[PDB]
Amino acid sequence: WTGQESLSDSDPEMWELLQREKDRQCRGLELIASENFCSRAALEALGSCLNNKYSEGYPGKRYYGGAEVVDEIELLCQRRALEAFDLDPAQWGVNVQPYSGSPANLAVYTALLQPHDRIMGLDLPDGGHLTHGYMSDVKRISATSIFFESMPYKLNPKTGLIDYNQLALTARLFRPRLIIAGTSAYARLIDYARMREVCDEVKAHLLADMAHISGLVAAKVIPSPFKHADIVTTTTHKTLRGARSGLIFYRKGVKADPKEIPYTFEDRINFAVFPSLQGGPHNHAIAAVAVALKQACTPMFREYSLQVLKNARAMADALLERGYSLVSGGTDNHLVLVDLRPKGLDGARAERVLELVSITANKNTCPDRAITPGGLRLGAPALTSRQFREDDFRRVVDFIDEGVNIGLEVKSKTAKLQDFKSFLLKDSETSQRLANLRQRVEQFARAFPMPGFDEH
Amino acid sequence: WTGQESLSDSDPEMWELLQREKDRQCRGLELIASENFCSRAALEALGSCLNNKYSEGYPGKRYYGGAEVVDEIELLCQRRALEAFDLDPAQWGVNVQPYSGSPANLAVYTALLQPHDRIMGLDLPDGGHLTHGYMSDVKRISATSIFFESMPYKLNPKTGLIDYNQLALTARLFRPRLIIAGTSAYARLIDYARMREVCDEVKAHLLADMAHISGLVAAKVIPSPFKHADIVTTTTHKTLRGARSGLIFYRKGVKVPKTREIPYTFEDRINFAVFPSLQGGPHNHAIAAVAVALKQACTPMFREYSLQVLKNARAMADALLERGYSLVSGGTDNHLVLVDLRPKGLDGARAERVLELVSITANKNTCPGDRSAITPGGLRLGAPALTSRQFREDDFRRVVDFIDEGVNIGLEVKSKTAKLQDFKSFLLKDSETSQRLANLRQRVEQFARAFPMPGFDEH
Ligand SMILES: Nc1nc2ccn(CCCCc3ccc(C(=O)N[C@@H](CCC(=O)O)C(=O)O)c(F)c3)c2c(=O)[nH]1
Ligand SMILES: Nc1nc2ccn(CCCCc3ccc(C(=O)N[C@@H](CCC(=O)O)C(=O)O)c(F)c3)c2c(=O)[nH]1
Ligand SMILES: Cc1ncc(COP(=O)(O)O)c(CNCC(=O)O)c1O
Ligand SMILES: Cc1ncc(COP(=O)(O)O)c(CNCC(=O)O)c1O
Repeated sequence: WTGQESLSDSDPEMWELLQREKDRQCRGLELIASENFCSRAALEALGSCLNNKYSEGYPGKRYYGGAEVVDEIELLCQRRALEAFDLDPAQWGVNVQPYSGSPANLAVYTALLQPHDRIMGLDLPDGGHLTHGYMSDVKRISATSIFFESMPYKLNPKTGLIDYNQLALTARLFRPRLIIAGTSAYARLIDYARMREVCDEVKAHLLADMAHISGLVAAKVIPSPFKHADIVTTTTHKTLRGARSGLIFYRKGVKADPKEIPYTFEDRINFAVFPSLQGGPHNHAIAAVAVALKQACTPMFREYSLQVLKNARAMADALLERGYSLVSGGTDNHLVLVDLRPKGLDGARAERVLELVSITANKNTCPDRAITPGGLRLGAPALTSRQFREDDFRRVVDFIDEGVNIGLEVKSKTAKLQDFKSFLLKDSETSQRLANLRQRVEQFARAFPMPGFDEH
Repeated sequence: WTGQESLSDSDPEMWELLQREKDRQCRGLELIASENFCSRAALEALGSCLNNKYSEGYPGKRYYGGAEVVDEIELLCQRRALEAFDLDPAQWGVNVQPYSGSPANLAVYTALLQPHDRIMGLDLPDGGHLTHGYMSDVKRISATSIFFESMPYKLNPKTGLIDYNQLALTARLFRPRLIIAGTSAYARLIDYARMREVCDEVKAHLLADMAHISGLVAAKVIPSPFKHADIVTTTTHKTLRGARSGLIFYRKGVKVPKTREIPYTFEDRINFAVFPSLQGGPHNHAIAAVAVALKQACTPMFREYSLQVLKNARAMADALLERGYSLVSGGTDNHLVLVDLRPKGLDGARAERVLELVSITANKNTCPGDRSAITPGGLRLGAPALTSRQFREDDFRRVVDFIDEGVNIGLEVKSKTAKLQDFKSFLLKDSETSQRLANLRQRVEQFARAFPMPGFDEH
């Protein structure tokens, strides 16, 4: 044994699964708003020998030896992170050790708040993420709602946009210590200036979770939350097109003067990441993130982010011009909140019909009330990374419309949901129409190239 | 831009750093008991297209489309995890989504306990991990001591062993809901039966954190904690020789007395704590790499590796004893050795720095009878990393020879230096000391480069 044998030679069962998943991504229309195809450069660093190094601590303040190289890799990733978002190192610092977005947010709350302190985030059916403090009326869901006290703010159901007024009213009553200005299913731009006004009045922290729009902010394509927020959290995949990781941007320097009150975020943020919450940093992921952060400063990323908008706007217009209404009307970022209620089909079996035909999306709750949500959430960054353009996404919408029409035609002879999915696999007529649409769907997708490796 | 360009061509600055770290691992004597060299087969999965797949949920209960393949990968990883540790799927389940060991242990507490519920783990300077509830006299360190209330149990300093008697006493008074049987720096086997009796008495969950010893357990070269614990966590990048990830093993089936088969209620609570409570999207590339190394653990090659890991740690221990060094608990029964350097006049902080400068990576370790904090009197030395490089018993005796020279050099510097900052500065400025280190470093690196290295060739 050497440990240098190939995966195909040593573990062929796993290697086959790699090729199947690689073929599924190549043959399919990936429309999940949070997915993206990582570049081979970053994947080579993700599966590197950096996995072998225990480097707990921070550059200069580490606990082991032999960390001289990972210190430079972490510092480079920190430096590349600040300039992908045009930040002054004297005003902003970044932590690159969060394992993902969920751990990154939990580190922010642990750093700045005591247990049971109050947070306010956008509710989950209203577009906010789990880690913004989601608890239903029956059960505490996210640990952000267990270890901290959470009251959600909602959208205006007539407007489809964030009810900034109701937020401000409930904010002085609830008195949160931190408000999260970040979304997972929201097509408009967040008024960070209005968020900072609410935060300055109730004397809370303004955390911006830019996970979904991190690439659009890096490319100076949409307005940046760094102008108003004290702490910014992000995933490194999604629009940043990197490995699965997380980052925590914090403000450093002087804050305010009663007679130079400094910012006290850095030491708390860093201590919450390690040793409070996480153990050993994943240096292979940190390097893959630095690779993608370098690609974010390049002019091709500005052209890439600009293309994701145009194709998200094209997908929005194409869906409107086929009858589909969209929550908030259209989009301003990378995703489209489609409303399938004015069509007679939910978001549940509509996803199952599209999934059966190599089109990946997810059900999304629209401004209704169970297992059959309102519409779906369609994303552009994934396919745009295969040089999809406006005309390409118009075929995507038409391919989706055919799936919806089959979905409306299976609710024909089915009752609930199990009746639906069983018919799509049982009756020979429905399966062939789905299979026929699959060959045409997979044929259109395979033609575009795929970032990353070739067979895995 | 195609996203298919090599790292060397796309990012030469990062590619140089990847190669410098690769060279540092090839040329160094890596003795960090928690480090290992991951096989290239697992690294291929770790850096694959599985990084792109958002599949939040669990196989069969996924909230995403197109998760057909990653569900098979997770299912295979689960079956390989139970097979590697000889577990009946009717009485054991495993969650393969913890990002690391710390998120694995936090998920267990969140699943089974309420905020501020009580846990007991081995204190950190005694060999327990941070995530076992570590809290100093000044500050709550680990978040497991913030969201939950922790009281540590300690070693008997005269034996270096866990004071199971004092644990049983303090647990009757503290009344923990969960006790952690697992260590970061402990050279002996843990009495899981005694831990089970203490837990059964005070009605506490027995969590076994076998992170350091997992590879030894899977190879059945040391007693398995699964015969006694309710919950078992581990990292997958130590003696298991896989990518950095975590696992949570939990019991299933019947946990009666009057009348009434009481069931185990771990599966749903554990899975819910990982997702959606704590974590988000599972890292399928990590899950796949873990599955690859898990298949490697079932092979006769891995049992020979694990047996060699035991032989080499004992060889390192015997070689250290023969040279005048004292060991916590007088030896070892697993993969590491806790060297006490106080009876030689050099603290672990000074020895760690000198060894690091001659490409011998270890970490200082607190000895059971000390409180210098800034200058721990000991060192933790591990065998799994170099054993993967096909080191043998006499190869580790040669390692101890290089260690002995570094200690002697560090001893000479201490006599000519005052504080510790003067020590670290003397090792780089003093021409004679800088030269003596350079010769030892070169002899160490030449010896280490001759051995094979798992993984890729250049990165
Ligand atoms: N806008 C937004 N969009 C998306 C898309 C994916 N995600 C992230 C993945 C979300 C998956 C998820 C997990 C749990 C629940 C939940 O609420 N309850 C529990 C049990 C409740 C009970 O006991 O009744 C359950 O049913 O699983 C849930 F609604 C969703 C999000 C997100 O976070 N936000
Ligand atoms: N046996 C064991 N061994 C190892 C080896 C690595 N690890 C995991 C990494 C351990 C990292 C660590 C440990 C302690 C403190 C701490 O006590 N800090 C206090 C006092 C600081 C001071 O001396 O001034 C403070 O911050 O105030 C800390 F901050 C960070 C462990 C482990 O867990 N156990
Ligand atoms: C028992 C135990 N639990 C958890 C962890 C940490 O898991 P992650 O680092 O993957 O989060 C360690 C490693 N502790 C560091 C060391 O021994 O060097 C450990 O020994
Ligand atoms: C805004 C936001 N913040 C944090 C996270 C957490 O990231 P991880 O799952 O990598 O921990 C997500 C994931 N959102 C999943 C989705 O939108 O489909 C997110 O959308």
